[PDB]
Formats: sequence, C-alpha cells, structure tokens
Amino acid sequence: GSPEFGYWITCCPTCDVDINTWVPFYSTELNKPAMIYCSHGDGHWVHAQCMDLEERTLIHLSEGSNKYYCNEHVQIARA
Amino acid sequence: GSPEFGYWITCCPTCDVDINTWVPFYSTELNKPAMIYCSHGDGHWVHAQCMDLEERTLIHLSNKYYCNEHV
Amino acid sequence: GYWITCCPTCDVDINTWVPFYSTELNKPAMIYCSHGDGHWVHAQCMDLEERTLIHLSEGSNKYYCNEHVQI
Amino acid sequence: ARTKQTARK
Amino acid sequence: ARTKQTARK
Ligand SMILES: [Zn+2]
Ligand SMILES: [Zn+2]
Ligand SMILES: [Zn+2]
Ligand SMILES: [Zn+2]
Ligand SMILES: [Zn+2]
Ligand SMILES: [Zn+2]
Repeated sequence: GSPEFGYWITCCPTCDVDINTWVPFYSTELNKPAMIYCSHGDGHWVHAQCMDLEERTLIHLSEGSNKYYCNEHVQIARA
Repeated sequence: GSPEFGYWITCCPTCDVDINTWVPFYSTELNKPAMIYCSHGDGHWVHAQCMDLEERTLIHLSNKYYCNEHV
Repeated sequence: GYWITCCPTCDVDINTWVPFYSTELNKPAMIYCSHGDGHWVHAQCMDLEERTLIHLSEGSNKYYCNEHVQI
Repeated sequence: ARTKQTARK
Repeated sequence: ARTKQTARK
C-alpha cells in the first residue's frame, strides 16, 4: 500500500476502503479506488465510494470544472 | 492542537483571516494564526483573533472552550 | 512577511521586485514549506515554473523548498 | 472537480 | 500547498 501515494488511506471517519478487502466498484477502476478532491481548508482527497457517489454523479463531477466539498464539509458555512 | 485541514479556513461569519494579508498579531504568531477549539458538539477550530481574545486569555486557556457563537 | 529574505539565494527585494508570474501584480507569489515549524518562500526563488506553482495552489499536496526537500 | 481513476476504459 | 498571490486575475 504505502499511504504516501494517496490511495490506501482512511479518507474519512466512516472510510471503508482497505487494500486487503477492496474490490473494483466503478466501471473506471482497475487496481485503485476512484477519488475526488475536496476543496475544504487546505484540501484533501476522499474515495468516491465513501462519499456514496453514483457513477454518473462521479463522472459528471470529473467532466465539469466545479469544486467539490465532501459530505463532511459541504455544510460548513463557507463564506 | 493542529487543526486537521489547516489554519486558513473562515472560522466564523466574521472571519477576518486572509492568507494573502494575514500578519502576526499574537506575540507568538510566526506563519499561521493562533487557534483554539470550541467544544460545541462536533467542535470546530476558530481563530483567536476572530474571537477578539486578548493574548493573556488565549495563553491561559491552553478544561473546555466555546466560541462567541456558542456561549 | 512578503519582503523577507526567504533563502540564502533569495532574489526578491522590495527595492527591485517586479511581477514575474501572471498572477502577480504588486506582490510576490509565495508558497508554504512544511519543513519543521514551516516557513514561507518566494516561488520565484525556488525556480518553480508557473504551472507548477498553480498546481500546488490547487492541490492539498505539501511543499518543501529546495533547501528542505531531502530528509 | 479533480478526480482519480475516473477515465474512460 | 497553501500559496499567496496565486489567485487568477
Ligand atoms: Zn475512504
Ligand atoms: Zn472535505
Ligand atoms: Zn477567523
Ligand atoms: Zn463554537
Ligand atoms: Zn525569496
Ligand atoms: Zn523549507
């Protein structure tokens, strides 16, 4: 694994991903879980599955140029 | 302390901290603002300057604390 | 903190500075080095090409100045 | 939004 | 990484 590469990490308090039990879920995955970037604070990456993102929602987010805030931070008054 | 996602979040509705303009205020501020933890539930980190805390109070608090928005 | 001598080879000087990156106007772009307590350096002094600077600003990846990159 | 492992295969 | 004056004019 090695967390320094960013994939095999605990992305959030409810993070399920573990290289020992992970299996591909999205049609675009091979040996690594799809991840999306949250722009909260200094930023961080979270697994798409941990965010409960449906494939077309995930792919839709990646084709656009919008920022994304994870389920943990999206409701923090971001003024 | 060390907040999980940095020192540059807008801690409150009044948050005055901008990374491009932030200058040392407390007799201790090097490259990041001083923060304290409000224990109201989830608990969030807030800037000491934004809570208009005077240094002696800041230093002193470092039981539990609650930001201006929660007391 | 803008007009500091950020490293032994620092070329940013308040009596001679001019915009270099397309995002600069009256102030020099800076990036935060996460070494030890941390410290700020002028991006130009690190010889960072603009796109590298921008990518660093849009990500959560840590940065270490040319002096501290090695452990 | 930036993403990883989301490219068409 | 956190930066300064990297904002797009
Ligand atoms: Zn996860
Ligand atoms: Zn987040
Ligand atoms: Zn604040
Ligand atoms: Zn509070
Ligand atoms: Zn310099
Ligand atoms: Zn350094």
